[PDB]
Amino acid sequence: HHHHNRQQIDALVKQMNVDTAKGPVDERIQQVVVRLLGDLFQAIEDLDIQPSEVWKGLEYLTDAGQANELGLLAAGLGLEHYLDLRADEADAKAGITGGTPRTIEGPLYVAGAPESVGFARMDDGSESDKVDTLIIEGTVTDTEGNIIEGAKVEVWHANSLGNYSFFDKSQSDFNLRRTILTDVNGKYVALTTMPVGYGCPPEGTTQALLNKLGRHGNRPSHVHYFVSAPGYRKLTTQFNIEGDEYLWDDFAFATRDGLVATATDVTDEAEIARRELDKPFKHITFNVELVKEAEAAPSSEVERRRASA
Amino acid sequence: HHHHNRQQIDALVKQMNVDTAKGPVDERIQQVVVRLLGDLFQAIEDLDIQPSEVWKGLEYLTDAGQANELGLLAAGLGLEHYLDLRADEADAKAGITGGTPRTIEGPLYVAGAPESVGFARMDDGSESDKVDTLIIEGTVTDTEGNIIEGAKVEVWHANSLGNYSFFDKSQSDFNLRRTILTDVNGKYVALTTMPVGYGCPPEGTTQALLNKLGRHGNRPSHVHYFVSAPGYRKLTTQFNIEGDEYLWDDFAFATRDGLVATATDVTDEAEIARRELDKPFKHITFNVELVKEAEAAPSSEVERRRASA
Ligand SMILES: CCCCCCCC/C=C/CCCCCCCC(=O)O[C@H](COC(=O)CCCCCCCCCCCCCCC)COP(=O)([O-])O[C@@H]1[C@H](O)[C@H](O)[C@@H](O)[C@H](O)[C@H]1O
Ligand SMILES: CCCCCCCC/C=C/CCCCCCCC(=O)O[C@H](COC(=O)CCCCCCCCCCCCCCC)COP(=O)([O-])O[C@@H]1[C@H](O)[C@H](O)[C@@H](O)[C@H](O)[C@H]1O
Ligand SMILES: [Fe+3]
Ligand SMILES: [Fe+3]
Repeated sequence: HHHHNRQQIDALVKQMNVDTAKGPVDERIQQVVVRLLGDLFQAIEDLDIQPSEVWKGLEYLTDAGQANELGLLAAGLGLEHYLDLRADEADAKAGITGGTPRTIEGPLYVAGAPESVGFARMDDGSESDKVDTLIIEGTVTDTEGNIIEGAKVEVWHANSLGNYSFFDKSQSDFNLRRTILTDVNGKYVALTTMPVGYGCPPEGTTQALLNKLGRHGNRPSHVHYFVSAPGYRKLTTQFNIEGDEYLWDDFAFATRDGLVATATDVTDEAEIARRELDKPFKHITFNVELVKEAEAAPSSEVERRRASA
Repeated sequence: HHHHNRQQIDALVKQMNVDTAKGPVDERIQQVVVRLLGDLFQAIEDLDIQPSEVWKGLEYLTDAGQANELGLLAAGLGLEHYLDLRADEADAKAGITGGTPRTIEGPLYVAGAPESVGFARMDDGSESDKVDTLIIEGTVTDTEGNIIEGAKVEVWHANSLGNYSFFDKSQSDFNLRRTILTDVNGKYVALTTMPVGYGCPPEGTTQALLNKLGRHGNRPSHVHYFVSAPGYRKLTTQFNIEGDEYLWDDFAFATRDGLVATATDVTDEAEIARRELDKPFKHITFNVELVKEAEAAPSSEVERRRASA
């Protein structure tokens, strides 16, 4: 089945994509195209991939882009997690230690959420008779415990059905999405509802491929974070909730030590009144430690096309 | 920049995509995913590809699928031509010689065209005052010159502006697309207009990438063919027209010896009348030789998602 060797493949890729160039070329794009196309041709030779199989692959990728699921596919195949493994190794090689650990952004961030200082209520109350109330609170500090005032804490999470606003058009714009600036004591408080885990769209392209791989498409319950402050490295992270069936079996491999929180139960009448609530609730503490920016530090910001509203 | 070696990459890909499998797996899909993902991770290590670059790559692929241009990108990068180079080498290894040579289908075939016996007029006459008339004719035979009656000759080509019907909604359905069954003398005749070459959609995703590579996105004038008959190997081919600026500089690399025809000029009054025309015209002869199907022959049919109307 080997019709071309790697020398012959490299020569053909060069003839088609490099020899044909006239004038200014983007050298990085040229480098990446030449590498990936040569690698594709070699895998076609090694696995004897048939034309019908190549076309099915391209039709799948077309359908995935049309469904806006390529970000989801990157999470599910573990490419998104792999980028984090690389970033962690680059930071170790720089001697960066400390800081709350990073994990994946996922494909569902939306820019433009309501901003407030110290406190936000994240939900619109439309599920109040069908989901538990959750209070999240924490302090943002540097690596020696000094508070950081005015840190931007951005949080987003799913509703009682595992659905996110903006993507789920039945929810109000920005439901369960807020930006909270830490107060004079480095504190943020979010009044919200308990998120549930969820799967991929069952009839979508990501689940179709996972099915062929014998894999589920479920994530455990979590709340996403971006945390940033002047003079500090931006953080992309989450917390997970102890007790979830999928805690250590996330189809996107995002759970890590340091990021699992326990939801405590508050049933005490006095404490409930003090919080201005009328029913028992769940409470999570999630403190965040930020690493100070250094001249030597690799960038911790990621340019990525994100929804906005 | 090397944060993982290939052993470590292979172990991670296996942990994420193979160890997680429960129940029935499609073994071929699993094999291809594991190979391509390991190759991607290795190229990310070797070229130190940054997260922002990965996201830009995925956003490009998303936009390309949304524009329905991934078939066009496969032609332009030379992947489609590479599949033909492989098919030619498999046929040589089988001892298949003879036959009109194959070349690429391209992404613009549409199933359901008008069918007729021996003769078809391909155009609707809407360009008759702005393009030259072309008559194409030929005989379909086996490799020793014996005629084949009832062979299905499917032809499609661009208008005077380089545009194809179905894709260009200004044209009538199936304009310049016909199926002609060879007559009792193995003959087909098509009355049509001269095709012009064309470029990629200038504001589209394929041209955007070609621009970064310093490359043009133009094809020389051509007419596409599928030819099939009971007992014979299906053929995907075209002819090109001598004289085209881009004849040997097709951005999809489709031109080959054996497939370039010369358009002759017919100005003779008697011949024009005999054809029932009123002006000079162009004439192309394109005979087709088909190879008989053998038990040993590799399949020459390609399953691919194609438009229909
Ligand atoms: C880059 C590779 C270039 C391509 C060039 C190489 C590609 C080669 C792949 C060939 C695979 C073997 C084919 C076996 C025969 C197919 C039979 C079949 O059941 O058809 C289909 C099988 O074909 C595939 O889906 C394979 C896609 C894998 C490619 C992406 C993984 C690469 C990893 C990393 C690269 C970076 C990629 C980035 C990662 C983020 C069935 O379909 P589907 O359920 O998976 O999706 C289904 C489906 O196909 C339905 O038709 C659709 O309607 C539905 O919505 C969809 O969900
Ligand atoms: C498979 C790989 C998985 C991905 C994972 C690996 C991907 C890594 C690629 C990184 C490349 C280096 C990035 C450099 C910095 C980017 C700056 C920039 O100008 O941004 C963009 C550069 O990014 C790219 O386009 C690279 C895409 C190459 C991937 C496909 C080739 C792989 C070959 C074979 C694989 C099989 C693939 C199948 C082949 C058929 C500019 O955009 P654009 O003009 O090319 O398209 C533009 C554009 O981007 C506009 O934003 C859009 O609006 C417009 O419509 C579009 O035309
Ligand atoms: Fe999420
Ligand atoms: Fe064409």
